[PDB]
Amino acid sequence: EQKIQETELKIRSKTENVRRLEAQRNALNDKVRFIKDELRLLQEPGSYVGEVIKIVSDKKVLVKVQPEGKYIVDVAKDI
Amino acid sequence: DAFRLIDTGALINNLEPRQTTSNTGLLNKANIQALIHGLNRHYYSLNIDYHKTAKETKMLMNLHKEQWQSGLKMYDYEEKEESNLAATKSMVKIAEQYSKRIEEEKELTEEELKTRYVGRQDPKKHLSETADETLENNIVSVLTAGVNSVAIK
Amino acid sequence: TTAAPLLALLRENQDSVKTYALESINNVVDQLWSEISNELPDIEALYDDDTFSDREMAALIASKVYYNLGEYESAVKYALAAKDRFDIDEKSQFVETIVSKSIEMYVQEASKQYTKDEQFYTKDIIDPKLTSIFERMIEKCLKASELKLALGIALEGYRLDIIESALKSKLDQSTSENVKIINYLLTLAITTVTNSKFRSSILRKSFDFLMNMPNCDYLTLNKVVVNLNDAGLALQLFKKLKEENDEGLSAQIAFDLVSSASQQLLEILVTELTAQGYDPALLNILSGLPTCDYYNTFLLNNKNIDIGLLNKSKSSLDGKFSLFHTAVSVANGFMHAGTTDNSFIKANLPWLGKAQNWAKFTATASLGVIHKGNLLEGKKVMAPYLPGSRASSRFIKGGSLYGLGLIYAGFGRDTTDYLKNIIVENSGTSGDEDVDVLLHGASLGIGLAAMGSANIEVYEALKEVLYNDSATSGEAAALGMGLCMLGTGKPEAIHDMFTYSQETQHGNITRGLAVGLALINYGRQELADDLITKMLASDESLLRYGGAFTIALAYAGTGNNSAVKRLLHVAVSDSNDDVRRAAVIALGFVLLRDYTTVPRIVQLLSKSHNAHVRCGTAFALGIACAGKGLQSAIDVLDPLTKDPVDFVRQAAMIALSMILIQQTEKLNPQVADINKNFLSVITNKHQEGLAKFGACVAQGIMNAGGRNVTIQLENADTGTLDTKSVVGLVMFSQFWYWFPLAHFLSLSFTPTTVIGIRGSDQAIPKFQMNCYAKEDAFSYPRMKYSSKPYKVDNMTRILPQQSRYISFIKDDRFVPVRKFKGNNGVVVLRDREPKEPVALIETVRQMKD
Amino acid sequence: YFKLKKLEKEYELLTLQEDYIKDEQRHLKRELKRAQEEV
Repeated sequence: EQKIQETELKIRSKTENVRRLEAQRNALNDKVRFIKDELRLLQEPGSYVGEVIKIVSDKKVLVKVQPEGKYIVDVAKDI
Repeated sequence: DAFRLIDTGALINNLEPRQTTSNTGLLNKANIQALIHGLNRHYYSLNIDYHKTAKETKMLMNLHKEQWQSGLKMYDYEEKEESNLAATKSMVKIAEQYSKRIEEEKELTEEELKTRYVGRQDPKKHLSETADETLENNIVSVLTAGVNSVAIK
Repeated sequence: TTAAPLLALLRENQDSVKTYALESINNVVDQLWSEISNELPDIEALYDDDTFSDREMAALIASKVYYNLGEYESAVKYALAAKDRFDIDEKSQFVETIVSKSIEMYVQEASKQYTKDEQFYTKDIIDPKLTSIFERMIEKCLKASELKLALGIALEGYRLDIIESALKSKLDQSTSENVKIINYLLTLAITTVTNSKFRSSILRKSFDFLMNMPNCDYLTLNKVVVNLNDAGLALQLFKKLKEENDEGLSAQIAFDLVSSASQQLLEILVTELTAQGYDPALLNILSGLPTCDYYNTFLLNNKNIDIGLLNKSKSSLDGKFSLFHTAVSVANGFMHAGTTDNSFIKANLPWLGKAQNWAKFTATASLGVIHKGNLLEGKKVMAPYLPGSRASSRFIKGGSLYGLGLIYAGFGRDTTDYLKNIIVENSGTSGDEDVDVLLHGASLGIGLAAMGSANIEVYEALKEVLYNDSATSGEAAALGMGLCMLGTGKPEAIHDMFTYSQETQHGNITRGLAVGLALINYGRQELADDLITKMLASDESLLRYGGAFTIALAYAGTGNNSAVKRLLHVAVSDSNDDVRRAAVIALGFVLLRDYTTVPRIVQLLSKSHNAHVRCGTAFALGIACAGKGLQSAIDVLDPLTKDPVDFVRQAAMIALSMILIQQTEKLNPQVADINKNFLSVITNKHQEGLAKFGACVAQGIMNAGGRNVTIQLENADTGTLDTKSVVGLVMFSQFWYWFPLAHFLSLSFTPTTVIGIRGSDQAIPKFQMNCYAKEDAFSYPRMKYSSKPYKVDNMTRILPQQSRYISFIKDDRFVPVRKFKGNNGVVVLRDREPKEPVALIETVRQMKD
Repeated sequence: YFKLKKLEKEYELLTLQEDYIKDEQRHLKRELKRAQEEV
């Protein structure tokens, strides 16, 4: 195992070199994915602003928009 | 956006979700987001894809990929530098101030081993903003030197 | 100082005085090499001198100088020049270094010379200076009884002399050590030696020693026939089997090779063996008549459907058109496979009411997996829907033709003549869409029946279907012809099918032709590089889709470092999401051999921003990790399950069911989270259609055959690998186009049963080893060394992997002989001296026999 | 002693697999920087 033991250092050498270069690529993969995920959020038309007036048992809430008028809208299923 | 009439979409008509990219409409967001699931009439299932032939492939590569640099060579290198002559000397000097002025503000938060000015995102602000600035200086350094180089006596 | 002035005195006169000067230098050669470095040109300049007789001592000086200079290769030349002062028996770090360098240089030169001539070791082509130490050190290891250095270097050095000389001298014929020595050669030569011709000679040389069968192992001789696929060595064993008269001696060879050889080599053991004589008892065995009958009775005895979990899956919603009713039917047919029982078709009336003419095809196709393995009554099940009985509609009638393909696949020579007659009638023209359905189902049926067998009638019949450019049955033509071209195939059919792809631009034909060109390239390895170049250079999306699997099939089995390099380059530069997904899936089929590096590669690709790459690496991980170990790959698929993307979760759930098969009940602690996700994804209204289908089919895979069968991929126990399992796994990547290709996965589902199987015909006894066993025996779906014997023995599922730790007691009177094998999937093995009045218990099994 | 000569071939395999990824990641990160400046 003279050649096997001598070439064993090349295993740990190249392994530690490639893994530490993956963190830079994984960081770039996270930055591109983050910018791509934030791109569809800016392309979204967005949302208005309003204030809750009154609520009922029908899950319909009256929200008063400042520029617009008062609108009765349905609450989300998460709340 | 195209349209395909579904006629009666009540029961046992035909299966739209087969060909390509169907079952869209996740949550309330589809396209303009007002259509959601039903879309126009009985879920016409919008799908559109493009294609290119052999002649159209070589045409776009020789005409428009990002910008059109073809048809002439050494003018795009010189004219970009000539119009920027007074600008390049200015832009190198103007961006020189704003490069360090950012480094002289957010970087001062992290100094010692302990916490002083309570830096949080400040050390990462000047790193990402000045990352391209140091790159652009190396790009214009080769372009300014490269155009005047390469023979031309 | 010391010898420093003596170095410059070599230019003086009185060469007799130089003799005493070189002797004093021999002491300082290992001490100070600095002063000699300047005199090196003068030392070498005296070597070629004919009047200089001290070159023996002169070469000894420069041997330890250039060595200390940092050049190891240079010191070997000076050590081999004198061949006198160099002591091979001297124990030192210096001598052991030259030996390691001289042998290493011999391997580099003899590597490329083996292709030109195999006699190089008998000739002067290689420098005799390198063979001087090489030949003596290998013989020295033989006297020291060390086979690691002798056989290890001979395999890398590509020398057939050491392998033959060492194996003959070390024979202990014990009948034990001689089998292990051969096993060490076959195991290393596959991974180490790249040349297929060098390892082919090792199989032939070792075959001549055991050809007389001196109580040897049948596992070694079976790997030689399957790997070489030679007709001479296949029948050479049977020639020895005729000399010695025994009833069961030919059984271990017959029952093993029927599930071992592909459709090409099985014809030699049946048709070619018939001309040279055979055993009338082995006629049906080698033709696979009892083989189909075995798997039918394995899953019929013990089958647990657990409809409580199944009813909750299909009763969630009646919507989603036919996509929901199809996925629950495909996963349901997996549990009834081989048992010939339909719970969904027969016992459940309402769920078939909403099926339209399009849904009736996939519903009928579910019976093909259920009744799979029936060589007699398989036609009577589809009899009302077969041609001549008409049907409720011509759309469902086409499903009966496809159902005959899965049942009779490879044995369908009887059904082959019936299916091709319909193709000829429909080859002329088609005026309706349902007419193509009859042509599509009949083409998929004959393709599976002739799969692996070259048939000119199938290639010419399906070629006329391709000319019609049908949008429905046009895909089955290329798939049916591709199964007949498996193996070497026909080189003319490669360019013919490739030309029709550039002529007709289609949506399924062009993609279908890409699959057909990949199947013909299976096993060709570098022989397919001509067609791969045309697919990689083309800009067509459909041609690039099949180019990845073309590399996967050709390079399947033994891997290639260049094959992975080509696949990784396509998944990056190309911007097509379908091609990137097809490229990362092709990575698993090349990496099948080493499953330890599979999860590390796919995890790096799963961190990218592309969803198709994450979805492609999802199932590609569960391919090689299914019938193997390394359960840590589940953690790689954990973040892919949380991915909100619908189709990424589909391929992730399927890969989890493949790795976690038989991993429950105190084996893998992660089985508790996957069992909850079965009904959690379906009942959740936030999930999409593709997400619910991945969890529903995954539940049917683990429960397939009554939670019995498992996916066996790359079984080395045989000649190499299981071919029929790879066919279905390549297909899973293609799903949503026309019909789901998960139906062909049934070829990879085989039951694991330990049963007697008397050497005459059939037995099916009842016996209990009362020894170590897994904990999955009593494990059923509800609403190391254990030191404790277990009474669950015959048949009954559990794990074929850990069966190696099982022990044996007396129990049945027929008794073990060779200590069996340890592979559960063989299910046959051998019985000793049948026809003993032991009061045997037998089943019925008279319908298919 | 069987794993000594068996892993000898695996040593070259682990080296090449790490080199192939290192060569392909240079072409992958080039397209990553193009998408960042495009947004």
